[PDB]
Amino acid sequence: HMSLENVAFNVVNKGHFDGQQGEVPVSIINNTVYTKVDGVDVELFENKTTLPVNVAFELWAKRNIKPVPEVKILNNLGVDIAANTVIWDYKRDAPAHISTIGVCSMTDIAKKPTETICAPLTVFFDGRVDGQVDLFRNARNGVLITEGSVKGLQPSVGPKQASLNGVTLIGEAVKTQFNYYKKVDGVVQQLPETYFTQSRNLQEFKPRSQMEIDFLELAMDEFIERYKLEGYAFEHIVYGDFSHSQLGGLHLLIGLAKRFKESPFELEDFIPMDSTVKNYFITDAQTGSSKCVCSVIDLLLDDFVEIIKSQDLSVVSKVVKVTIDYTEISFMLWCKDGHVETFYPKL
Amino acid sequence: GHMSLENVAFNVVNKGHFDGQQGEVPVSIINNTVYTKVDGVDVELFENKTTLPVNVAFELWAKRNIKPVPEVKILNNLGVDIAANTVIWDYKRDAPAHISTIGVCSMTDIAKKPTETICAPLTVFFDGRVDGQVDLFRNARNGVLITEGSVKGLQPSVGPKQASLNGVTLIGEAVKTQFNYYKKVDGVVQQLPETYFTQSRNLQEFKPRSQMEIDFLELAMDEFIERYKLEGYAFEHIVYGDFSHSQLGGLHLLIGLAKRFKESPFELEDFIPMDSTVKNYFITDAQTGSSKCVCSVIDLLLDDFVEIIKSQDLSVVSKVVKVTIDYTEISFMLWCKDGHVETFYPKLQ
Amino acid sequence: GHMSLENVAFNVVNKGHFDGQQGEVPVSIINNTVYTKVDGVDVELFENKTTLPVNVAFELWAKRNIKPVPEVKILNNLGVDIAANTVIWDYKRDAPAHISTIGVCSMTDIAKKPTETICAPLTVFFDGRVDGQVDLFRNARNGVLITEGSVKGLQPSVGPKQASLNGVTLIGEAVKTQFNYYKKVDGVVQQLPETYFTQSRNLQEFKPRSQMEIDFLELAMDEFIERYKLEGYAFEHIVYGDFSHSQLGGLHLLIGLAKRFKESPFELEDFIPMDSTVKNYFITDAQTGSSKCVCSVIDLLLDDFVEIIKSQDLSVVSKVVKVTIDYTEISFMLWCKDGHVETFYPKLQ
Amino acid sequence: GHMSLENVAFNVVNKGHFDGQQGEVPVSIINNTVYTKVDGVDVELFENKTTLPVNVAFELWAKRNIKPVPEVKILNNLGVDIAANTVIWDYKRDAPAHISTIGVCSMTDIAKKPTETICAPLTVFFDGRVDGQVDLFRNARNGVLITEGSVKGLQPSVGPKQASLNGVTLIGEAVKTQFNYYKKVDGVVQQLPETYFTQSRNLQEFKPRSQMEIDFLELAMDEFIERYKLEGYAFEHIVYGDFSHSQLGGLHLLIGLAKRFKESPFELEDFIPMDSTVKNYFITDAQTGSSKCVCSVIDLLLDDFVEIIKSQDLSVVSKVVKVTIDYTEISFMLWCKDGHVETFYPKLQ
Amino acid sequence: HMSLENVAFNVVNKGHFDGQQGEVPVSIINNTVYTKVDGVDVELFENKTTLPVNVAFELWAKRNIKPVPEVKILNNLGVDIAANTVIWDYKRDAPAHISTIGVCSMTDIAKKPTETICAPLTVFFDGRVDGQVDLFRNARNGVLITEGSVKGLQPSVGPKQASLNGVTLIGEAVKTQFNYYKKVDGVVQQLPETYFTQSRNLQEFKPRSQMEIDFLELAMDEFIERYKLEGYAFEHIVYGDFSHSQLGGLHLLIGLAKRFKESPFELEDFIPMDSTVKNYFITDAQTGSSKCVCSVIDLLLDDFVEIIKSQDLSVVSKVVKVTIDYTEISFMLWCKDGHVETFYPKL
Repeated sequence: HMSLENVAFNVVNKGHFDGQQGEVPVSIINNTVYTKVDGVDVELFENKTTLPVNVAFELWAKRNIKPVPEVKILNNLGVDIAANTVIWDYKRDAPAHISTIGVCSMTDIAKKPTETICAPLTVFFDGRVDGQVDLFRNARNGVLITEGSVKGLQPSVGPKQASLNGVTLIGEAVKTQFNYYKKVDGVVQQLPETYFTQSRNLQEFKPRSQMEIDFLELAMDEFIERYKLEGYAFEHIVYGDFSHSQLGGLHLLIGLAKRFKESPFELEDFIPMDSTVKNYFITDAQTGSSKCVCSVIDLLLDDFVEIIKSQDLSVVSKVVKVTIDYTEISFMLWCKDGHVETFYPKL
Repeated sequence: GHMSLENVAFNVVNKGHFDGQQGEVPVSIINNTVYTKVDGVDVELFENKTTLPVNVAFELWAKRNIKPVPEVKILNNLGVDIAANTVIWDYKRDAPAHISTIGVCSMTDIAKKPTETICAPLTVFFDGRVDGQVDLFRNARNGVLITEGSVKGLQPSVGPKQASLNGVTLIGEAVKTQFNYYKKVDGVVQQLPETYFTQSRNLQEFKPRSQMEIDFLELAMDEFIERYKLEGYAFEHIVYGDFSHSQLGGLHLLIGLAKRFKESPFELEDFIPMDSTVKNYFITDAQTGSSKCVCSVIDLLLDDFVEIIKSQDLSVVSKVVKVTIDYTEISFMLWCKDGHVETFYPKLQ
Repeated sequence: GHMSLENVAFNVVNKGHFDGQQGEVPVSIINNTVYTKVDGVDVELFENKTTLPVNVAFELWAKRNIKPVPEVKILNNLGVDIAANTVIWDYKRDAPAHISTIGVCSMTDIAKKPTETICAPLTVFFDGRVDGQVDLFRNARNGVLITEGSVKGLQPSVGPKQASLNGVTLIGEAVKTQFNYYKKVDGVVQQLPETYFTQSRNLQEFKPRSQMEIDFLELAMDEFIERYKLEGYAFEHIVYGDFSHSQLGGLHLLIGLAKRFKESPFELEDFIPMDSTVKNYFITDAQTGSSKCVCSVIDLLLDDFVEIIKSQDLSVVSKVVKVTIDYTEISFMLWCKDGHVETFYPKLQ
Repeated sequence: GHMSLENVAFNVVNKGHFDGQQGEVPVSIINNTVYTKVDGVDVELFENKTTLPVNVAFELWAKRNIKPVPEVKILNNLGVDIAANTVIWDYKRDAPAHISTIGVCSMTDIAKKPTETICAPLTVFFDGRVDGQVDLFRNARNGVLITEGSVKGLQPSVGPKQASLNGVTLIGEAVKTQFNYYKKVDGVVQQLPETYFTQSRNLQEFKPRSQMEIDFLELAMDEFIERYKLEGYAFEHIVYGDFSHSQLGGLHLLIGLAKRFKESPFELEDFIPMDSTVKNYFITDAQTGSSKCVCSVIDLLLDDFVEIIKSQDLSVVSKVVKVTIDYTEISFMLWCKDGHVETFYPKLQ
Repeated sequence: HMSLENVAFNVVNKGHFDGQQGEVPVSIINNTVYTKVDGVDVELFENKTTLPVNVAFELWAKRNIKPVPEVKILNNLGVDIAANTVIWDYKRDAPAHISTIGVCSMTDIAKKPTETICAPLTVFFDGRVDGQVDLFRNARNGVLITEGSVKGLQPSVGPKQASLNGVTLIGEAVKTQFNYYKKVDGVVQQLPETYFTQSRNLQEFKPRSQMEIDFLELAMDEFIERYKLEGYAFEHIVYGDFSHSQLGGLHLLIGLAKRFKESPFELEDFIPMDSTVKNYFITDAQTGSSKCVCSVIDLLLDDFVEIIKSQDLSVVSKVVKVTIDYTEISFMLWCKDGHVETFYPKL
């Protein structure tokens, strides 16, 4: 009893698919799903995916409405597919994964994750659901999240924030802090010690330390003196250089915020997807200094200080690696006669 | 009572039409086309050519009437607005005959039963072969009924010998395709008039139905005219046609086209593709290059055309002649000269 | 290694398919259609009927296999999931036989070589005519192989005489279309069973391949039955067909349709358009008006149908008879009465 | 001067094309299709296959030239860029021959009259049958003219016997389809060369136009060659064709295809669907299975092919032979061996 | 080596077409271009033009990323086509010109602007690029911009502002002030003395003189007295009249701004394109006074005073012409018994 009209009925009553019986009339016209509420057609869903309109409509309706790891985390961890649920990517307005397991006839490749076709794929098990922890144990390749300890297994503490229906938040009414585990070809693997990005937005930026509360509030020369940040080129890397045609540095999201409140600018996101590191096409509207590819990361300023202060400045050029969001990121460090010249994510 | 897209498809894949059987199969909508997955591969089931949503039309098509039914031109002539508890599929247009329904499909329905108030001013088509439809006609304000026999209390009007069975026009033997017709208007039953019927035939597969037609096709021009004493009626112009000048002369009878088509083929464009008593074509003869943009063509049994043309007054020079055909008046234009006929064609709409 | 849309088009415009030649031409994508500009004017190259992106399908079509290849029904029967370093184009559906590829197209590929791990659980089709594919079969877990001759160490199973060459089904003379077949499952080679093959013929251009068929077409009903002593087997019902009632009786053999089609044409709707051993049609006879919604039709050589029907037990009243055809078991339903056969048809899926 | 979508439709529904009559009818645009409402029901009028907006193309189609006009290949060969106060509809592509217009349609027009400055560098097609167009040619920088007779002061070049009348290629009797041609370049009138013309015929309805062709079709191979003393010229290879190997040998003359098509049918794919002097097809013979991806085919009167082949020098082993056909040079490739001809085909573009 | 996949590759790496070699896989589905970044389809471009999806996609990618004259300026000057570049119209999301020269096979009408087909067309040459100045000299019809003097030619100073990737700005890091030149049928032409519009937006309006800083900050009666603006009907023309159903006047963009900060309203731009003079369908949400066609111009208030104070008020009705953005604009002046009644752009 899985039909288009049944999906719609649920959506119109429960706001998502909740397995309730009933039907309502539906009109499919050019990538849009309508229904008839009191004699008039009403838009329910507009397909932006690369899937058929009615397939996507179903998948959207069956999405996971609980806190779940951000898609960038899942990708970094190399997740190919999810197990008995749908992770909706709100940045792209589409599924995170194009194939499913026990969700939708059209997209499914298997009913249960124990089937043989799943072996070479990295499956995401949600430990909050009953008997999923067991399934991980039996699987060849996989990833697990839990809210507490699982006996026999060494945990790796995940990031404080997570996604709840497209909103990134640090919960109090709900737990958004997960333990992570991973397996590869049968063997459990020790995940590395890592930094996490803070997943913040330019229009609603918030500080999370004293050092950041300072950065925003104080002058340039005033900030650098206190924290003894001479020679590290925070003027170039963080604040940015708007004097020439080519925009200099500006690789930290906190630097953009500070600039945005004083003088607004244009940002084009020419690869719209969730990454640890984002490239933007920026054009400053006060001066007219622009840059086509501006690699931007959002670390807590405290962490950026820690990273930059632990490097040796003797050499002229060096590829510096740093584990962030469970992946190695390569920076490029140029120095000159003791001091730092520039330090950015290598493209 | 659970009606879904997947259920319609299931029926279609198993019974070849909607037969009210339970079950489901997976379905993909892309553009104006409906697919289903039969052993791992997507298979085209339906391509929407209507002006309705793809999934609405798909349902309506599936629920079509698969029995003999009057040809759409007959229904239109009789002024039918809507059908009662069924779908009449127009195969010439690849779409429903009527955009609204009664007790068939949620999206298109205006009413459950034809006794509802919204139906009163509409001319409803009742099928008397289905149980208790005859009663419904009796209670209706405006309507049309067909039956296979007598209905006590009512005067019948014998319909045409042919009908449609899944888009095929045929005179049945396994099945009865000859109907009695009845009509009501504002509560009063109406006497339908005495009428001629068109023969609903095609150019590629034309068949004669009388001795006179078997002759026409088989014999020469001068040989046909002498026998049946058809001098002065201008069959050379009206039927055989005149391909000597740039403008194609006459050729208004479908039997005339057939005869020409066997000897030398030509191009016909049907620039208004619909079912009607009189058809206009854009014709271009490929032997000579004589053409005509609007060529009004009717298909009457040749015997009937003789009857019509021989019952007219030839003294006057021009008059508008009316003739009841397929239950509607058709206006012809008759020119004569010094006793004989000059030309006789359907007057352009 | 530089694969682009414009490069595909260039090849298509010059070689008629993708032949790995370098060069480019300008291309316009509008709706589901690919145009190119040949001397100032846009020219249609391809119209997408698949469920894939227009430019993905366009590429895949261009890279299709232009040699004789097994008919898709054979591949499906044998449970083939994917092809190895080529594209098998399904001309009945106007789309690929398989949605995923190996070493053909970036968008659809799941793997470069069939030895990759993701391929293990899938049944791969290797073409033995290409170099070193025979070896790859030997190393594979699940697979199917075709050859033109012997492979040392392996027991062959002779395939059917006909095959597909760019959508045309033919028994070759310039080229060999008869293949040896081999199959493996979970590492173990498997003995394919003794089987009948369908003849893959069309209604408009039917050809006989035995004396018995040359007779069937040419002779009368009572004249055919007496000679071959075919009384009691109900060839009148099963093959010739019964058009006396509303429901069309029998007519389950493609040779029976042909014979009827020459004498009086009819309508056939193929409401599940795909390649399969058994086809269901929605048929409407245009002479009588006898119809049937689901008419299961198979095309066996008449000689084989006699063989099958004559080897059954007639004492019982009803049983499910199985027969291996195109490498798959097909279930028929056999009713008998007081010695003779009543009816014998493919049991509806 | 009031030009609207509804007005175009009105004309189309009444006159079958745009005839400048006033009036309107209601219109529905859905996808790439134009509907109108004739007695309560929507009716398809036009399906857009061009690269232009649906309503722009709809107008342009309606305003097409319905008289005999040169075939598009002739116009292209002569290097015509644009037409003057009319629309030449290309029926092979289902679209205009030229994307821009002069004094026809607001959206596509670049100029009102051909004397405007923007037209100077473009080669304009003037129709001399329309009043005062002959004068316009005289004043133009670059152009082409057709007439039915003499224009005083100018040297004529006799065109081909056939032309297009609403997509039908024919040699007229009701109408004159033989034109005189003239051409100008940068102000100077130019002498067109002596040329052969292709016969523009189809495979399904091929007709002979000489005694030599009537013979070719009717007689055996060895019987035809002996009479006309055609030994050593390799008509076995070039015309009849060689179906013994996998690669199809020769078959470059359209009369050769016809002869083969009557005896055993085959598949032809026209992978570049356009009007041109030389056509490339993807052919697959269904009797043997001999195929060829790119088969260059021309349709000359057999008499002319004999003339061309008999006027060449046979001493050398290989040379590029040029021949003026449809007002353009076509390059053939001639191989010979020890006196006789080996092969002779159009050199691949 | 110009292909769809190559265009995409550049876009994914350089943020625009920069002539770098390489390829990435691409999916075309309904007026949208996707690419596959780490196993998932990502929207790159959505076609809003009247051109084929893949043609427009290429043209967009090859756009000019330097300061260029605003499209209204180009149109006023009668420019038909650009020379070896693409001017992207950000207001319409489409090319300014439908044909090109030496940019894209599908749209090109010629390789070089010296070809004969170009003669009757008004070509835009960019003097900053090498040897374009020469090409202007040889051309029949054209327009040139430079940053300095060209020997032999009389300059006409252009407006202070210009477009940089859709942002209108007065530059400091970059020069947005151009000299203009024009030719017609071989003869060089003297461009007239003109006013320029200020190209400002309602949500981010900024004053550029003392007189404007006053207007915004002060009361109505307070502003009129100081600058001696009695009898000129600034109450009607600038501030606006919201007392009746029909909205009275309000033809200056500075008047809208002042109203918008106090009480917001609806503006429908029923002809969305760049013009010197804009028509809006306005509905004031405080009173309900509306108007279907409200002709609005943005002049520096100082210039509007200058224009209005130089007219003779004796007559009752007069068509007043004023050269703005290199074009004549017709105003309608009604007077009564000495004073002005109304003064608006004539429709």
